[PDB]
Amino acid sequence: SKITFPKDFIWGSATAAYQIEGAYNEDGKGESIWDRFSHTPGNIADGHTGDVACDHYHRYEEDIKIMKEIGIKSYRFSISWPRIFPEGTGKLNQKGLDFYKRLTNLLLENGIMPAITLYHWDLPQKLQDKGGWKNRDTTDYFTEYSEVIFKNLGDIVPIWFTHNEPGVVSLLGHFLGIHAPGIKDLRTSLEVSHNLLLSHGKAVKLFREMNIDAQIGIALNLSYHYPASEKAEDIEAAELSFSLAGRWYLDPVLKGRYPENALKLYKKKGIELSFPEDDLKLISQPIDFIAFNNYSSEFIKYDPSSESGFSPANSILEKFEKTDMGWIIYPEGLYDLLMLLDRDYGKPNIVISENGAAFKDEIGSNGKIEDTKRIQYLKDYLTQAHRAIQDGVNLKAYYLWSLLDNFEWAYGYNKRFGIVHVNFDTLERKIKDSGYWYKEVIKNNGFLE
Amino acid sequence: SKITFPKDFIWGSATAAYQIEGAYNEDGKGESIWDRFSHTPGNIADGHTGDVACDHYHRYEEDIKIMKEIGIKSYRFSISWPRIFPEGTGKLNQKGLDFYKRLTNLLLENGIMPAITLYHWDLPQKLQDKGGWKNRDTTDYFTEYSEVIFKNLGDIVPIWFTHNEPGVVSLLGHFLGIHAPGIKDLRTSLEVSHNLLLSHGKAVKLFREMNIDAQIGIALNLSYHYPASEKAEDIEAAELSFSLAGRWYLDPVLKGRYPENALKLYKKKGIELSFPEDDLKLISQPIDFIAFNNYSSEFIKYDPSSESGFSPANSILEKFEKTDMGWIIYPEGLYDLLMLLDRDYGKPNIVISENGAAFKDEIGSNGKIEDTKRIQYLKDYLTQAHRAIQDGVNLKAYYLWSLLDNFEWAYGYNKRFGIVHVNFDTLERKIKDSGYWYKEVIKNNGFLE
Amino acid sequence: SKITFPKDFIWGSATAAYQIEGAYNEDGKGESIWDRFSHTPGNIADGHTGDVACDHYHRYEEDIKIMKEIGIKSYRFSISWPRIFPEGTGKLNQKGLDFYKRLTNLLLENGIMPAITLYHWDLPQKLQDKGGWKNRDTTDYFTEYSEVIFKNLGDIVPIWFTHNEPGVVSLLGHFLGIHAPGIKDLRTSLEVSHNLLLSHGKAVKLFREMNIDAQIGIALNLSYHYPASEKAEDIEAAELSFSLAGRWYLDPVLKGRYPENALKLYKKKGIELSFPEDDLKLISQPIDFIAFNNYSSEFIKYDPSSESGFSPANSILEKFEKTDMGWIIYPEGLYDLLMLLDRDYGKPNIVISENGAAFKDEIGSNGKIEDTKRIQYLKDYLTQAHRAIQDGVNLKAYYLWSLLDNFEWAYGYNKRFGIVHVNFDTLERKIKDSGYWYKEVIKNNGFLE
Repeated sequence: SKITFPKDFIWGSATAAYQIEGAYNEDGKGESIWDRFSHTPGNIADGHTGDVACDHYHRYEEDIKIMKEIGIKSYRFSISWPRIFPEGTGKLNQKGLDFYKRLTNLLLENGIMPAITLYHWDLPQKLQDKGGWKNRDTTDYFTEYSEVIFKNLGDIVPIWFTHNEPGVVSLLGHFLGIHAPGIKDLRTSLEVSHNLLLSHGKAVKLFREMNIDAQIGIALNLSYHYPASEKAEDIEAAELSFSLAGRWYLDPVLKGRYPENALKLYKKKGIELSFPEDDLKLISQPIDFIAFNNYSSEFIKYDPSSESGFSPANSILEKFEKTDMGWIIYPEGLYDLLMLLDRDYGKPNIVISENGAAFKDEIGSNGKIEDTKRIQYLKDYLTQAHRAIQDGVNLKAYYLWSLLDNFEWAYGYNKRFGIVHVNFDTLERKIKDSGYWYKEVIKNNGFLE
Repeated sequence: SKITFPKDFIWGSATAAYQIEGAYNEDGKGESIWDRFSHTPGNIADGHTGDVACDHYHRYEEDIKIMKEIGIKSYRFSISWPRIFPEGTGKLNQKGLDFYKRLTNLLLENGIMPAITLYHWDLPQKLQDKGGWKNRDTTDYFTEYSEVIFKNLGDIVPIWFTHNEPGVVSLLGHFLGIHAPGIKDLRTSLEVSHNLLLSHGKAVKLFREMNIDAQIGIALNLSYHYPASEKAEDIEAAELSFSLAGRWYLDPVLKGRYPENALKLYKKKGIELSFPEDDLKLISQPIDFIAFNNYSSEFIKYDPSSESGFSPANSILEKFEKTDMGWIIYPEGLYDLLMLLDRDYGKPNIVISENGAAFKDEIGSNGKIEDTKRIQYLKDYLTQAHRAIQDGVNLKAYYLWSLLDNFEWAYGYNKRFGIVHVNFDTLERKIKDSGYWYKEVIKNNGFLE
Repeated sequence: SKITFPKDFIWGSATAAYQIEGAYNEDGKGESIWDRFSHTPGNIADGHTGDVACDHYHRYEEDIKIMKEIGIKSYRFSISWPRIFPEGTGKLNQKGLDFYKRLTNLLLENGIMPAITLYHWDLPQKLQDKGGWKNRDTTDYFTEYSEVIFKNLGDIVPIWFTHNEPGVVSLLGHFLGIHAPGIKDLRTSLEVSHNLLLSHGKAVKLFREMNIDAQIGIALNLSYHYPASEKAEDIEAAELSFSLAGRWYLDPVLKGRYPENALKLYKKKGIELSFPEDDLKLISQPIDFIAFNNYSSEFIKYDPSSESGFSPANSILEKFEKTDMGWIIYPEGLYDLLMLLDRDYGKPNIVISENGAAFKDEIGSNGKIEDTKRIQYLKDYLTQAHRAIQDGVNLKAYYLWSLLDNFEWAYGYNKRFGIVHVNFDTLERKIKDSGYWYKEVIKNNGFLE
């Protein structure tokens, strides 16, 4: 059975700014919460940092030439706020604008259609010294930086993302404090979640005021949450998860409300707080698509142990092949999700801002990366992507995470999601066999599963 | 159920220069490694040689008249390098050119399509004195002789083969040393395999630089390698075999890379070689088809005893009828191979440079060979050839090995692949019944399945 | 469908002086470069010469009686410079003048229209001792001889040709050295090409200073150069071939410029030569018509191996019937050329100085030469001649090469383009069937093709 995707279907690959760019203190770039977090012992694996990374800042001409060689139809990347405003607000750094202006114009002049993320986690460290995303002011400053990007790059860039995975930023960065800025307080973690969504709402409102001829959305971290058993306690436990996890950012943006079952679990721990009703009509602001990042699926059971009244199902999960991250492989999890976004939220336009997988890569005696397990992973998940489009989903785009091997945050460089291998000593690219596979999949517009 | 091949399908028969020509020291031909290897006790069966053979050099008119009487659409032959350059390089022997010029023009005039091989194992003995294929300089000499052939002939010959079975040359000739030039060292055997493939690359690059309106490829020794059992050690033992054997030459030509699983086996015996990266892009040089030479199939099991890590599954192979070479008959092993070349390597144009079988032939009291087994072998393998075309395979040509009975190398004249019987005392031709069969098969363009 | 040429259409046949006249040292005739070149071993086939040839010098009465028997309306012939000036310049040989004066008057009196060529290769050997056409002084001496011919024969001869095929003279005579005077140097070969065209100019300029009541032109060797494939490299290769060949003479004479794409090729080998600007205005001197000599057509492919950048497409040429010369038969390849001259040079008056073919002629048991193939060749090329006139071409004349069998330069007498057979032992004329055919074609003014 040979699969073929819609003829208008856009194939793309994705990266982030901090994860590839490097040049962490060059051309008047201000310090980011990640520059700061990375420089401190106990935060990044093996004391790795971004500082250099793939050095995409300097070697972008080489990277485009590879992007075109594979012939992606869209490159999704992130703009460094701290290159644009080193102090978050005030003095414009024209050097930083000119980089991204140039980069975009090299994409448009090659085959490639730009896709800009506006915040991929690199908040200027200055605004973090005045509270960061806890300080509501930051939500205005985000809009100021958004404004400058739209004036320059507004209508020549077709697809826009406001945020990347605000679910992680709040959870990992502001409660568990294993991501930047390293804060560990539950109340703060919820105040940020809001402040992030609000900032999305302000950017979309400003996007419309300026009337940019392009499409804007938001890139959310999203998995499916299956119950351990088909039983009343386990079906409910799973609904409550998803609601703490993804729905906490899906329902405000698409339904203008926060999930009730989750809000009830906050208040049962002695926390409420009055969201101004007007904010969530600013969040809900109509958007041209929902984007999301998927990799794996969660299997939740009921658990009166754990302060959330639920836990992972350990050994249902210990029946799947696992990626190098320890995340299960389950391709049909992507279908069900796409159907869950379709059914709930009113058959929206869907984009995949990120899908991919991290396996232990080697350069063999033949000087090549034969990553059959990444290719296997890919085609498996892309068969369930297609299967959803056939059963009626409006999935317009797929972006493969990631184009280059990059800085995987608290895991350092120890994990590779790249098609295109990168040696972090020499900065030499070696397109992976998953790369060459993807090239053909774009060209044929599909593959025989 | 009656089978018919595509209307553009080219039926042919094959021979080699040293195996049929004779005249081993006439009209200024230089000595070859095979001349040299034949003249030494212990190397050939019964102290046979290729001094005279079928004496095609003098009796080529007779053979053409026979070729046309059967009505082959293409005659695949080889050019003796030592007739063109007795010293390998330098002084052109015009007598040798004129022979092959004359031959080709008698083919074109008799409505038979020429198909030349440029190297069919007869390396000038002088270049073997300066190392042979181990000395990289040979690869440049091979391009000089290739240049002279293309400048003459060239346009007027549609099908070109750079090499014949460089898998055998390097394995049998340079490691097991049972073929010429009778060398026995593993390291050399791999340095020759590379130097051969390089020389193919350099001939295709020069073939394009001269812009010859004709199609070039390489004739590789290929079988299918089936596992003994559907078990993880046996499947993997059979995938190592194909790499060391056929895939060692397929992958560098069509994928620009050496097989890993093989390269790992060679480093596990303390042998690594840094193939210059620019050689592999020269070897990978696009070609118009892939040609191969099949007879049988292999059935490999896992074997820690054999320092290879595998061995033949004799238990299984002793269930088939076997040719006069102890090689199994298995017709469906040709199909699965054609599908394997189709599946991998991207549905290329496929040619069969050689297929056939060696059975014991007698001339009966009726003065006729009646080799029903050869005919039964032929039609059994051709039914699978046809099956593959119907299931989508781009198999453009079939070349029957061999037109004449000839010098089967280390076996001497003791093995007959003919379709035309040759008495090596008198040099009389008697067309076999396999011959007469083939005549009809070409006329009808098929036979009953 | 019966084809009929314009009522004013002048049917003719052509010969050259050295090829038919003989009497190579009679009545004070100076030695020519062809006398000289012919007397040296290795130059002419079988050691032939033009010492005797057809012996037209004595037997012209017989030849005119034949010309009128067939009833040609014009006879194109050449004047031997050495018969007029044995030493190129100085002392007039009145005997030579009186021959041609007598000849022309016997043609006018037998109702045949003269057509004189002034140089058909027989440069006095004395001028070849002072450098020949490489010495620019020759271009002045040519004008002296041109002056004496015009004084005597000016008015009474309607059609004048300054030169025959300067293309061949320079290329074959002065670069390849297989024609007289046998020189082999590229630089010299171009210096002569210019000097030849200059002399043509000087002769027209003098022809107009005296206002001779007759039409002058130049006879150029011209084929059509088709590209091997409708591809950018092969179209461009063909344009460069025609440029080196014919266009090198067409453009100077009709456009007052040398072809650029050719001149570039010469400078890329490190050869530029400063043509004085005034010479090219003198060359361009308006002319009444352009005459050319066609037999075959070329099929050129792209070839970086040939330092020219192209080569013959043998793969294509080996699909045509070939003359006894080896040249292809391709009738339409006249049509296309007549259109090319018509398009690219401002619909000029066009003559055909020469067309015809060489096939192996026998005198049968009936004492007749039934050369059906030459008659086929003729009527095939004349149908396309007609076709072009219908589609608007100003083709005024057709001259059949050749009236007699004659001395075909380096080929000797081994090639017969006659419509009158000549036994070169006895000098007996036997009008060929092609001769009898032409006679009816002149009468009917056409034929049912």
